[PDB]
Amino acid sequence: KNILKIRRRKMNHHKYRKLVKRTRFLRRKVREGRLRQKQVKFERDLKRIWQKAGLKEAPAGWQTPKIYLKNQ
Amino acid sequence: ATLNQMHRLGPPKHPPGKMGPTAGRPQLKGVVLRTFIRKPKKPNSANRKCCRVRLSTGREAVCFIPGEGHSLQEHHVVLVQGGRTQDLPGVKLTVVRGKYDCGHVQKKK
RNA sequence: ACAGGUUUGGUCCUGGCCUUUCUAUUAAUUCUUAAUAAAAUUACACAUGCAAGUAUCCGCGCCCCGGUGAGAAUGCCCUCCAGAUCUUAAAGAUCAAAAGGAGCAGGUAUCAAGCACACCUAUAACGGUAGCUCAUAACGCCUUGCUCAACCACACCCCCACGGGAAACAGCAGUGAUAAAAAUUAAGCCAUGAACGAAAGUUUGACUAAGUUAUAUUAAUUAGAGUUGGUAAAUCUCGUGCCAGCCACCGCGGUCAUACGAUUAACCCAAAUUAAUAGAUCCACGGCGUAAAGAGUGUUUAAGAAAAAAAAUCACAAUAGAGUUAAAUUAUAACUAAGCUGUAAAAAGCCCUAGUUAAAAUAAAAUAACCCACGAAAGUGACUCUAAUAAUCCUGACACACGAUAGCUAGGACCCAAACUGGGAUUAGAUACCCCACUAUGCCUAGCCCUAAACCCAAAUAGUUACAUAACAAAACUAUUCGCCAGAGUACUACUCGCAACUGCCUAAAACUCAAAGGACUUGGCGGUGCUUCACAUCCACCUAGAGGAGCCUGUUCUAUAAUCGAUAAACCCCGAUAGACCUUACCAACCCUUGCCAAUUCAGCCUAUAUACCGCCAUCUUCAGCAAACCCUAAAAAGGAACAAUAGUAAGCACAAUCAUAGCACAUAAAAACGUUAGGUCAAGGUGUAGCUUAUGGGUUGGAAAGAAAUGGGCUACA
RNA sequence: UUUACCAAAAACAUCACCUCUAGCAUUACUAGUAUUAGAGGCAAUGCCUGCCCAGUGACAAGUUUAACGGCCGCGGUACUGACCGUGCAAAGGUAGCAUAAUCACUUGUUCUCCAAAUAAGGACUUGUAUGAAUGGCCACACGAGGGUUUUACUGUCUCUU
Ligand SMILES: [Mg+2]
Ligand SMILES: [Mg+2]
Ligand SMILES: [Mg+2]
Ligand SMILES: [Mg+2]
Ligand SMILES: [Mg+2]
Ligand SMILES: [Mg+2]
Ligand SMILES: [Mg+2]
Ligand SMILES: [Mg+2]
Ligand SMILES: [Mg+2]
Ligand SMILES: [Mg+2]
Ligand SMILES: [Mg+2]
Ligand SMILES: [Mg+2]
Ligand SMILES: [Mg+2]
Ligand SMILES: [Mg+2]
Ligand SMILES: [Mg+2]
Ligand SMILES: [Mg+2]
Ligand SMILES: [Mg+2]
Ligand SMILES: [Mg+2]
Ligand SMILES: [Mg+2]
Ligand SMILES: [Mg+2]
Ligand SMILES: [Mg+2]
Ligand SMILES: [Mg+2]
Ligand SMILES: [Mg+2]
Ligand SMILES: [Mg+2]
Ligand SMILES: [Mg+2]
Ligand SMILES: [Mg+2]
Ligand SMILES: [Mg+2]
Ligand SMILES: [Mg+2]
Ligand SMILES: [Mg+2]
Ligand SMILES: [Mg+2]
Ligand SMILES: [Mg+2]
Ligand SMILES: [Mg+2]
Ligand SMILES: [Mg+2]
Ligand SMILES: [Mg+2]
Ligand SMILES: [Mg+2]
Ligand SMILES: [Mg+2]
Ligand SMILES: [Mg+2]
Ligand SMILES: [Mg+2]
Ligand SMILES: [Mg+2]
Ligand SMILES: [Mg+2]
Ligand SMILES: [Mg+2]
Ligand SMILES: [Mg+2]
Ligand SMILES: [Mg+2]
Ligand SMILES: [Mg+2]
Ligand SMILES: [Mg+2]
Ligand SMILES: [Mg+2]
Ligand SMILES: [Mg+2]
Ligand SMILES: [Mg+2]
Ligand SMILES: [Mg+2]
Ligand SMILES: [Mg+2]
Ligand SMILES: [Mg+2]
Ligand SMILES: [Mg+2]
Ligand SMILES: [Mg+2]
Ligand SMILES: [Mg+2]
Ligand SMILES: [Mg+2]
Ligand SMILES: [Mg+2]
Ligand SMILES: [Mg+2]
Ligand SMILES: [Mg+2]
Ligand SMILES: [Mg+2]
Ligand SMILES: [Mg+2]
Ligand SMILES: [Mg+2]
Ligand SMILES: [Mg+2]
Ligand SMILES: [Mg+2]
Ligand SMILES: [Mg+2]
Ligand SMILES: [Mg+2]
Ligand SMILES: [Mg+2]
Ligand SMILES: [Mg+2]
Ligand SMILES: [Mg+2]
Ligand SMILES: [Mg+2]
Ligand SMILES: [Mg+2]
Ligand SMILES: [Mg+2]
Ligand SMILES: [Mg+2]
Ligand SMILES: [Mg+2]
Ligand SMILES: [Mg+2]
Ligand SMILES: [Mg+2]
Ligand SMILES: [Mg+2]
Ligand SMILES: [Mg+2]
Ligand SMILES: [Mg+2]
Ligand SMILES: [Mg+2]
Ligand SMILES: [Mg+2]
Ligand SMILES: [Mg+2]
Ligand SMILES: [Mg+2]
Ligand SMILES: [Mg+2]
Ligand SMILES: [Mg+2]
Ligand SMILES: [Mg+2]
Ligand SMILES: [Mg+2]
Ligand SMILES: [Mg+2]
Ligand SMILES: [Mg+2]
Ligand SMILES: [Mg+2]
Ligand SMILES: [Mg+2]
Ligand SMILES: [Mg+2]
Ligand SMILES: [Mg+2]
Ligand SMILES: [Mg+2]
Ligand SMILES: [Mg+2]
Ligand SMILES: [Mg+2]
Ligand SMILES: [Mg+2]
Ligand SMILES: [Mg+2]
Ligand SMILES: [Mg+2]
Ligand SMILES: [Mg+2]
Ligand SMILES: [Mg+2]
Ligand SMILES: [Mg+2]
Ligand SMILES: [Mg+2]
Ligand SMILES: [Mg+2]
Ligand SMILES: [Mg+2]
Ligand SMILES: [Mg+2]
Ligand SMILES: [Mg+2]
Ligand SMILES: [Mg+2]
Ligand SMILES: [Mg+2]
Ligand SMILES: [Mg+2]
Ligand SMILES: [Mg+2]
Ligand SMILES: [Mg+2]
Ligand SMILES: [Mg+2]
Ligand SMILES: [Mg+2]
Ligand SMILES: [Mg+2]
Ligand SMILES: [Mg+2]
Ligand SMILES: [Mg+2]
Ligand SMILES: [Mg+2]
Ligand SMILES: [Mg+2]
Ligand SMILES: [Mg+2]
Ligand SMILES: [Mg+2]
Ligand SMILES: [Mg+2]
Ligand SMILES: [Mg+2]
Repeated sequence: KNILKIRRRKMNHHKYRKLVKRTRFLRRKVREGRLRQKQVKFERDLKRIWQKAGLKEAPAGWQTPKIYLKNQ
Repeated sequence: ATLNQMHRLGPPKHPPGKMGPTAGRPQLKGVVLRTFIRKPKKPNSANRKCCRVRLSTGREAVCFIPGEGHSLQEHHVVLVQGGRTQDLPGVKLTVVRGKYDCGHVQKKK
């Protein structure tokens, strides 16, 4: 009955898991590459703030922490 | 829903149109690439004469030739229209017959 | 919308898609004239002509009219008016830049934070506070002229033009390139408006009058286009034979097509008619158990809503600690036995094994419970104690704290269970079901992960049983809310943001494809579902005689031949044949004959194709009890319709039954056996529908066939 | 840290992770006592670390691979082979990664870079001789390591004075 809607999901979920195993490490590469764009666009968002606010350099005591690349 | 809710989301609007294969234009120019033939969907069967064209929008597409018999070669220009074929998957474009290098399907009298 | 078609064997329900109306472009087919209106691909490049002049100098004018929609979420509305200009005996008046806000104003939250975006000082450019905006949408991104007696904006590009590229028709004509997009390089200032003028008047590609165009109305002079399965107005004969083609949706074509091409008749528009693309129109003041939709739980902020009642208690199992152990299991000893464990049945396995007697640790909590408490949900039912169940009690988020199992990290635990893996079987294979081990893992402490069919698929808080049955199920509703749902897939997906996750969670699309996807229901059919009762040559058990091996008879099937056909699962196979040496005879090989059997016939004759066109005869379910008109019922009806202390059914008809036949009975056999099923068999019994053959697919003579390497069904005769 | 005097590295060490060995007293270890102390392994972090006890050791017949060490054929099938047959093994090489500092073929194929590249980077990839603590895979920072590009610079060079 309604099972036939649900059964679809089941297959459609299962066939996903399989994919996510085979494509797994490829997915890690792309993901970490995507955080490597992330942190950078964060950076530009701040540099644009100094260079709009007129200061050449970053304000005193600014290391600009990496949040997106955080691990452990 | 409730009134407040209908206020927060306002009145329903009807969604702007999704354009067809012709992208809003009633017809289009095209340049043939290769004439070939395709097989219909299930409950019925034939083999239809079909074509590939480039359009003034630069895009390449599959279009169909209505009628029996034709003279169609590469680089020949045609006028195409937005008629959708029911027989075939995803063939939404049709060559208008009687203009350019496609003359009317020839009378047998 | 007065709606219509379209999901299914069928009926409702939900639900998209499509048709019927009106408008604009372009195209294909056609087009007689005039009149009125409107003329438009292209902020791409622009040959030639012209669009600003007037006037006694000076001066006044010279994107004003006119063009375009490039740009900008631009802006509509509504205050308040500087300055320009007109009038004039100094204040009236026409535009109205800029500055402003009651209110309204394109999409997108997968753009959620912007990043100095505020204020106090009147001190006179220095100081002083720490603000401002924003989930009632700030800040973005995408696309866009307009709300139309007009309004907004641009004027070669760099938003702005000092400067730079560079050398400007988005004035009227016209021209390249480009695009589905095609007006005259035309005439005058005669009317109006404008610019100057004292004034006649001068100029004006604004404009007026033409010229070009079926682009729309009017009118006649003018007839051509589409359609004819259904929705939806209207059809005949051929041709083609799942081919060539056709359709907006359903769909049409497989040899008899009203859907195709072409006729014939008709229908409906009409100087137009169809096709294609956009509009106008079109959701939800509907809904959320089963159909898409009530988030896993609770509280609060914002923001709302409100008569009176609205704190009483466990019939005792919230949660967190600290301690405790009843039955079982097991270490490990002591006796005894050689087996023990395990399945439908066996192997493997263990014999450091089993039984009995002893015994802690860990784990898990019989019975009470046929109870219905507690907790917000997840959850909670061995024992005792300590701590302890928010709120004078409406709703409430993305904020705040929780959240079963499984999972991750570190440290312990390990009787038992167990993914996994390894053996053993089961099997075509068995990565499983069945057995044997044994691990992560269930257990404790700390920290995560934040998902469930987290479901009672039924939101919270007041109410009522009044109206009322789509269907089922947990009967039907108001009121205040908050959350959610715009066909089906694609999709517990791709991108985004956030998160102690980095095969995760959360939030969540589109290209593409389809005309459906779905909820409930009805009748069958089926079920290696359960239950009852049966099978009487009938399934098992049981009785008798055979087949399959052999020889031979005969029928198929293959091979062999110039050389029939048909049957071919039960329901073909000593079959049509209760009968082929010629004949029968359809067959092949040659030869011959063309009103060629008849009263007559541009007519005869055709064992030519169709048994899926049929009549006739039959097979079969089946020695099955039903099948069918006439009615009548059922808060609708697809359909169903019985109960004998009977609840809606009555019914002639036809089966079965009853009688006939087996020379009397009784029995048995024989016959009988409806309706339908298997497009079952046969156009070769014959007869015919449709198509074919007609000096031949017809009619005669003569001769020729039917051979076995096998393979097999059935028989007969045996093996004594 | 290393070859004083031809090698400073990609060798070694190292935080970390992991095995083994140890229940204890006056000279080491240690005036310590298993979170300790010795014999080694591999190199932090992050994700991981698959199957194999037959051989050889090692331990206590039996048990061990983060011990030494291993991790397959031969045919048939819709060019390939998910599927099938059969043999042999203790298991039959997984996750990754890949023309590599990886026998040969070899200047593998293609894309980018350059006017032209046996270079360099990206892919593809049976490497039948990759591959998982004789560690496999990414990644930060680091390097007088080893390669390639660009800027700038120059007597390196045209071509010397
Ligand atoms: Mg699927
Ligand atoms: Mg990505
Ligand atoms: Mg069409
Ligand atoms: Mg359906
Ligand atoms: Mg149907
Ligand atoms: Mg059905
Ligand atoms: Mg449709
Ligand atoms: Mg036209
Ligand atoms: Mg036009
Ligand atoms: Mg221009
Ligand atoms: Mg204007
Ligand atoms: Mg305009
Ligand atoms: Mg906005
Ligand atoms: Mg104003
Ligand atoms: Mg998105
Ligand atoms: Mg914009
Ligand atoms: Mg625009
Ligand atoms: Mg400009
Ligand atoms: Mg200038
Ligand atoms: Mg012009
Ligand atoms: Mg101009
Ligand atoms: Mg032109
Ligand atoms: Mg003129
Ligand atoms: Mg005119
Ligand atoms: Mg017209
Ligand atoms: Mg007209
Ligand atoms: Mg005419
Ligand atoms: Mg009709
Ligand atoms: Mg054919
Ligand atoms: Mg016919
Ligand atoms: Mg039709
Ligand atoms: Mg027709
Ligand atoms: Mg409505
Ligand atoms: Mg309901
Ligand atoms: Mg949807
Ligand atoms: Mg709920
Ligand atoms: Mg909630
Ligand atoms: Mg959920
Ligand atoms: Mg109230
Ligand atoms: Mg505790
Ligand atoms: Mg015991
Ligand atoms: Mg048993
Ligand atoms: Mg045994
Ligand atoms: Mg109980
Ligand atoms: Mg209970
Ligand atoms: Mg208390
Ligand atoms: Mg309470
Ligand atoms: Mg409450
Ligand atoms: Mg509340
Ligand atoms: Mg949890
Ligand atoms: Mg756990
Ligand atoms: Mg653990
Ligand atoms: Mg264990
Ligand atoms: Mg123990
Ligand atoms: Mg056990
Ligand atoms: Mg096994
Ligand atoms: Mg089997
Ligand atoms: Mg079974
Ligand atoms: Mg165990
Ligand atoms: Mg637990
Ligand atoms: Mg539950
Ligand atoms: Mg449930
Ligand atoms: Mg529950
Ligand atoms: Mg739910
Ligand atoms: Mg649901
Ligand atoms: Mg609620
Ligand atoms: Mg009521
Ligand atoms: Mg009913
Ligand atoms: Mg969708
Ligand atoms: Mg899930
Ligand atoms: Mg996801
Ligand atoms: Mg979020
Ligand atoms: Mg029998
Ligand atoms: Mg029987
Ligand atoms: Mg016999
Ligand atoms: Mg025999
Ligand atoms: Mg033969
Ligand atoms: Mg025969
Ligand atoms: Mg036959
Ligand atoms: Mg049959
Ligand atoms: Mg038969
Ligand atoms: Mg017989
Ligand atoms: Mg004969
Ligand atoms: Mg004949
Ligand atoms: Mg046939
Ligand atoms: Mg028949
Ligand atoms: Mg037949
Ligand atoms: Mg019949
Ligand atoms: Mg009866
Ligand atoms: Mg009847
Ligand atoms: Mg009836
Ligand atoms: Mg009698
Ligand atoms: Mg009788
Ligand atoms: Mg009988
Ligand atoms: Mg009878
Ligand atoms: Mg009978
Ligand atoms: Mg038949
Ligand atoms: Mg006949
Ligand atoms: Mg006939
Ligand atoms: Mg003859
Ligand atoms: Mg003869
Ligand atoms: Mg035989
Ligand atoms: Mg006999
Ligand atoms: Mg006999
Ligand atoms: Mg040296
Ligand atoms: Mg030294
Ligand atoms: Mg040296
Ligand atoms: Mg490592
Ligand atoms: Mg090293
Ligand atoms: Mg050994
Ligand atoms: Mg591999
Ligand atoms: Mg790779
Ligand atoms: Mg090599
Ligand atoms: Mg190797
Ligand atoms: Mg290993
Ligand atoms: Mg090793
Ligand atoms: Mg080494
Ligand atoms: Mg190696
Ligand atoms: Mg570091
Ligand atoms: Mg370096
Ligand atoms: Mg160094
Ligand atoms: Mg160094």
